[PDB]
Amino acid sequence: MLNSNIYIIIYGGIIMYSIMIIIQMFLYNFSNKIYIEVEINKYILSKNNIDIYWIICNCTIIIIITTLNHIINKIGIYNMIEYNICYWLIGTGLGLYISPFIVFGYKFFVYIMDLNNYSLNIYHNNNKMNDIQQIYNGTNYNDTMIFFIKDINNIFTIYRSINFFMNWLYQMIYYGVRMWLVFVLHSFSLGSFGELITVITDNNLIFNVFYIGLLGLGFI
Amino acid sequence: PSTSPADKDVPMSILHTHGLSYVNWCMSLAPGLLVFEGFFRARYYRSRVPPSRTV
Amino acid sequence: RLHERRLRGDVIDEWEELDYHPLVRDDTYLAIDFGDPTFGRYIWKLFPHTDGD
Amino acid sequence: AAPAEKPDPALDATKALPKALEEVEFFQSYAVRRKTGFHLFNRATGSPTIVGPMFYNLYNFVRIGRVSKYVCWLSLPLVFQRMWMKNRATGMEYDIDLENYAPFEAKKNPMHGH
Amino acid sequence: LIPVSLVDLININIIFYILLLYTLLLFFIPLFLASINYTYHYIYKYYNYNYNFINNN
Amino acid sequence: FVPAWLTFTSLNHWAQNRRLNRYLTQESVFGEMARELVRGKTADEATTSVMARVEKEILGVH
Amino acid sequence: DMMKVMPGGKAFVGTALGLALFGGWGVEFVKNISVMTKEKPPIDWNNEKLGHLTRS
Amino acid sequence: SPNEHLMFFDFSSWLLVDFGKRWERWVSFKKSFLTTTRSPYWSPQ
Amino acid sequence: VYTNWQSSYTRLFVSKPWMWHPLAWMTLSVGIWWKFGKESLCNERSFYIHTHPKWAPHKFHTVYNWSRDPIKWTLAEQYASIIRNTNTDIEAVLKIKLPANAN
Amino acid sequence: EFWQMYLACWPYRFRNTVVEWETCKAKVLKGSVDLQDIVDLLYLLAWAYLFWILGE
Amino acid sequence: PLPNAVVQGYTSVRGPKRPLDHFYGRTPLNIDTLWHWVKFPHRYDNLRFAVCFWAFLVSAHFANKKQR
Amino acid sequence: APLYPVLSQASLYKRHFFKNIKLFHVVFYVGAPCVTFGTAAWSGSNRNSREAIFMVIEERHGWDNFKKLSSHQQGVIMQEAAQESLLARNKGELHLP
Amino acid sequence: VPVANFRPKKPWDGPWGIQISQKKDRPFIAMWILFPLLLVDHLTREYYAYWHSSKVPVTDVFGDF
Ligand SMILES: CCCCCCCCCCCCCCCC(=O)OC[C@H](COP(=O)(O)O)OC(=O)CCCCCCCCCCCCCCC
Ligand SMILES: CCCCCCCCCCCCO[C@@H]1O[C@H](CO)[C@@H](O[C@H]2O[C@H](CO)[C@@H](O)[C@H](O)[C@H]2O)[C@H](O)[C@H]1O
Ligand SMILES: CCCCCCCCCCCCO[C@@H]1O[C@H](CO)[C@@H](O[C@H]2O[C@H](CO)[C@@H](O)[C@H](O)[C@H]2O)[C@H](O)[C@H]1O
Ligand SMILES: CCCCCCCCCCCCO[C@@H]1O[C@H](CO)[C@@H](O[C@H]2O[C@H](CO)[C@@H](O)[C@H](O)[C@H]2O)[C@H](O)[C@H]1O
Ligand SMILES: COCCOCCOCCOc1ccc(C(C)(C)CC(C)(C)C)cc1
Ligand SMILES: COCCOCCOCCOc1ccc(C(C)(C)CC(C)(C)C)cc1
Ligand SMILES: COCCOCCOCCOc1ccc(C(C)(C)CC(C)(C)C)cc1
Ligand SMILES: COCCOCCOCCOc1ccc(C(C)(C)CC(C)(C)C)cc1
Repeated sequence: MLNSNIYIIIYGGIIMYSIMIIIQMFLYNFSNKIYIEVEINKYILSKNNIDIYWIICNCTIIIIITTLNHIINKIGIYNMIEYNICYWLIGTGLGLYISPFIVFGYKFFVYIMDLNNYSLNIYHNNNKMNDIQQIYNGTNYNDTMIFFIKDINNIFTIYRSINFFMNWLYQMIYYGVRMWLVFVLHSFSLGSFGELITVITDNNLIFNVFYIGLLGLGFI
Repeated sequence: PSTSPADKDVPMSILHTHGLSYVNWCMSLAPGLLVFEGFFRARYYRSRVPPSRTV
Repeated sequence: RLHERRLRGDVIDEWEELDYHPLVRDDTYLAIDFGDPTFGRYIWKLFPHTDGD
Repeated sequence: AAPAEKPDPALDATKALPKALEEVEFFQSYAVRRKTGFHLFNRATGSPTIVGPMFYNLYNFVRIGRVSKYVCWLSLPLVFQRMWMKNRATGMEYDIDLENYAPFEAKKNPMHGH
Repeated sequence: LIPVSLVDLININIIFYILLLYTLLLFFIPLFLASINYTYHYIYKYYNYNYNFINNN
Repeated sequence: FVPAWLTFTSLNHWAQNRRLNRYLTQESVFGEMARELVRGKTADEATTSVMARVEKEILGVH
Repeated sequence: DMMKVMPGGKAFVGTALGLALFGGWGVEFVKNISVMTKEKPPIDWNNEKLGHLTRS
Repeated sequence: SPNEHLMFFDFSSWLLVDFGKRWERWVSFKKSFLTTTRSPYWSPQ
Repeated sequence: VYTNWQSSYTRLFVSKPWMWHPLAWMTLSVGIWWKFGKESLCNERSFYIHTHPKWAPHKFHTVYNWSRDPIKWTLAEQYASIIRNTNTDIEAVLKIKLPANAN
Repeated sequence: EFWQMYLACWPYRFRNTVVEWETCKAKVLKGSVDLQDIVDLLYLLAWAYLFWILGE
Repeated sequence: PLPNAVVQGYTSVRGPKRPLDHFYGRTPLNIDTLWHWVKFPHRYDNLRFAVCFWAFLVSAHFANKKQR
Repeated sequence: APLYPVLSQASLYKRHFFKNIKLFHVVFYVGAPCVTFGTAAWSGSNRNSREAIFMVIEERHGWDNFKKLSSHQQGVIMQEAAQESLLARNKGELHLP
Repeated sequence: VPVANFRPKKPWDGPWGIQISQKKDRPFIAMWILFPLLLVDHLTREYYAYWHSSKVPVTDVFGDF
């Protein structure tokens, strides 16, 4: 039929693996709480501290939990989840990205919409003509015949308001990609060296022996 | 509608497994659990000392 | 009255014991509602003889 | 702007390395062993090995486990399974026709895609 | 390599993982907040109003 | 807000009414579909009834 | 321009109004910079013959 | 293989969703809700 | 003593932005999939990219078997079920002759 | 020493087969079956299933 | 590497921890205190030998009959 | 005269078994069966050898014909395929891409 | 005359403390039931596609097919 628009999703093991990540949070009980307390009180002082703190704590502990589940509890998704880029961008990076905009979104929004009224910032602005320029003309700068290109100006000014919120996104993406590359490449390199060693020893059974030890190599 | 084909139903036997290497088994991190279970159990249950008499 | 039970060897839950401290039970429940599990500087400001302790 | 905060000792770093060394010392305390029944094959020079004298500690901790010391060995027969199957496969006789018609993971097979 | 894939960039399965995870988080927040601090015990025990009386004589 | 809300909603409602009235008097495929729906027919039945005409008159069925 | 800097959300109003009116055309203009130089085919102007159908 | 360890083959099935049919039924539910409630045009519903 | 912790989840959610954070996260992830991943991957017209070895390596645990084509026969069974539920004529599509937008 | 005790233990095992069987029958009929008995019977059934496969 | 607050577990003040309950007059019940109730199987070992023999034999009998 | 639903001693004794867990008591006790019977050691080896086995079979013999044979000859061909794949004569005896 | 700042409990005073404890230890109880269920979900699982598979398991969510 014509009206039938069909979509195919690929579904796997999600429910029981996501339940235990949360059930473990009662065991960990936010052991990272003191570190993030210290850092948040280093970096900001406001009434809305606890909010951002809680966010980071949740995010961080989940990461930690997954990492340990990726190291120890090896089943299904827990192995891939740190080797996947979607987890590192959307499962760790997006929450940390939107956390300050969810805690201090009022102030940031007001700031951003005020910066669209672009103007030169003067320290100790005891000037009088500055006020008349800012009110009558809208800006300190000369805005004569900029309406002629307003179609671009608006959108450009929008970027001009968020340009100083953009490196946060860049750093989030960069460090997510960094963690993904680190995990993937190191796992692959280690496994590759192991496989080469097994090829050397399988063809020479004088060496196909627990030559370092059953627990020594594993412990190391 | 929903389906459950017979292609997924195949024979199974542990005899046909290739297996693992000594290196891959060491990378499975079982030898680490083997030690650190006892390590953490010892730390927890040895932190709490009982009363005693010095002889 | 609760300590009478504790002396008999009875185990009292952490929250069952708090109900026998009702004025602290209320302020503790509100601190939970606010969601700030931190502590220590409030004691050091209200009781400055504990500062640094 | 000019708050004049005194130094907080909790923000210092004078306990992490001591605590880690305390943990490592607790680990190494379980390496203490009696002279009776002691044997360790040294190197040909006569000098000790690295992993050798740090097996007693690991197995003294395995002694204290409850579940791993009876489970984590059940993946070890699989190692010998591979050791045996690899040698079986090193010299297995196969049909030339099937190997030329259906080579396993060979390149440039259009039925695979490349 | 397998994890190098655009299919795994916007994988709906991991999005379901995140969804279920944080819905369960939200469900269990009121149990994470259920830790007791002993600060109001201290305030009750140690806050002592001045109990001295006034005596003009 | 109440006068503004009523103005907005009523103007858009009357705009949609005008749109339907204009479609019904339109000698086209969409006019026929709108007419068939205003009778009180189901969407699927009206789609089939109009496509039976589209295949014959418009597309020139084999 | 003088309403933009007023208080009471008028900065948001001015920005959103400029967007809704002209910033959409600006987005289209930016999209069209890499289209002016490109070889495009003739526009298949509608013959305005398909769609007419007598009522019944 | 190492790449075999970097793979997630814990899939269970393919969920097939006719978004056209689902959209049609959603619109039908909206119409039924607005008719049963006898809601006017100025309503937020 | 009244607390939204024990008596109202709604007022607790409203009073804590760190409870809004996961919900916004969820909404944003689903919007990302809707805008970018939905039509490019999950639609039937865009589902064969999972057979690509470069952009979807070993999505079937192996290289895709094109002689077998599981996608084709799965989806064909499903389309056949649709056709039987709708009672559409298979050969009715072949009787169509579309015109051209002349001139 | 182990060989001597392995030999000497065979009469004990063959004698206590019947004893353990009778006690199990009595506990199952009487219903006086406890946790340790259940665990021992599960271990028994596991080994029996293994030896069933082996006999197959 | 890490501040002293994270190591000692508190930023300013060390909070008291509620001690563990004991339940006087009975054994502790924990994940590690279960061997008091469940020892290794020791009651039906000789019956295990007998049943293993009979299981092997009966399985071999019916399997051989089926195969033949 | 407690006005609340006083909980018996035995009920607390039983709940203490559930809430007196430590982190390692979960981590290691659940990681040992998991690491042994998981995607690393046993389940992974089994389920990933099966893929190569049936690839080899369907390429060389066919899945339908394989289904028609006996369980014994099925296992024989499966073992031959497992050996062919473990060897990896075409990859230079290396399980890498 | 009674003592001040004291009253009987009310419905909006919430549950007692023992009830909050009973609420807290429910995850800890379900842990023992869910971790074995996790291991069973992984161990009793079968892959969904092979090189020979002409079909793949499909799950019509809303029965539209
Ligand atoms: C030639 C064959 C290999 C060599 C000879 C046979 C192996 C001999 C070694 C001993 C037997 C090994 C068994 C191998 C089975 C296998 O393949 O293991 C893999 C299989 C799954 O493989 P498939 O999914 O492919 O069928 O899983 C199982 O067998 C299920 C075992 C259940 C284990 C539960 C252990 C619980 C321990 C208590 C912990 C309590 C803590 C809480 C957690 C709930
Ligand atoms: C070395 C190179 C540079 C990198 C340095 C950073 C490495 C960080 C990784 C090691 C992390 C160890 O993390 C360790 O977690 C435990 C949780 O049990 C914390 O433990 C802390 O919290 C617990 C409760 O949660 C308190 O009861 C305890 O008193 C306190 O020590 C440790 O303070 C921290 O040190
Ligand atoms: C301070 C040290 C500085 C030097 C750094 C050296 C790099 C160390 C990298 C550690 C990270 C490697 O990460 C680790 O990779 C190995 C190898 O694949 C994975 O190991 C897993 O896959 C391999 C691949 O064959 C299997 O054989 C193995 O049985 C399984 O456990 C581990 O699950 C993962 O945790
Ligand atoms: C649990 C995770 C998933 C949660 C998903 C919830 C998403 C909710 C947002 C729904 C968005 C509504 O967005 C709406 O989508 C439908 C398809 O469904 C589009 O509909 C479009 O495509 C459909 C079929 O594909 C056509 O039949 C229809 O005529 C056309 O308009 C609408 O134009 C759009 O407005
Ligand atoms: C070079 O690396 C130096 C980094 O130092 C890391 C320091 O962190 C040490 C963390 O290890 C622990 C773990 C537990 C504990 C205690 C004993 C306090 C745990 C507790 C609260 C259960 C008793 C102390 C230290
Ligand atoms: C959580 O942090 C704990 C991690 O600590 C791990 C430490 O691992 C190193 C232990 O390995 C050794 C090394 C040396 C030794 C002994 C060989 C100290 C030297 C000896 C016995 C000859 C004096 C024993 C064990
Ligand atoms: C006295 O009774 C003791 C337990 O007896 C239980 C009998 O259970 C019947 C099991 O049936 C089978 C038969 C064969 C198999 C196969 C061939 C699949 C097992 C295999 C692959 C390990 C050889 C599995 C189960
Ligand atoms: C170099 O370091 C290697 C050691 O790392 C081993 C990783 O172990 C994983 C988690 O192990 C635990 C387990 C329990 C704990 C404690 C005992 C502190 C848990 C607690 C806080 C509940 C008592 C800490 C770490």
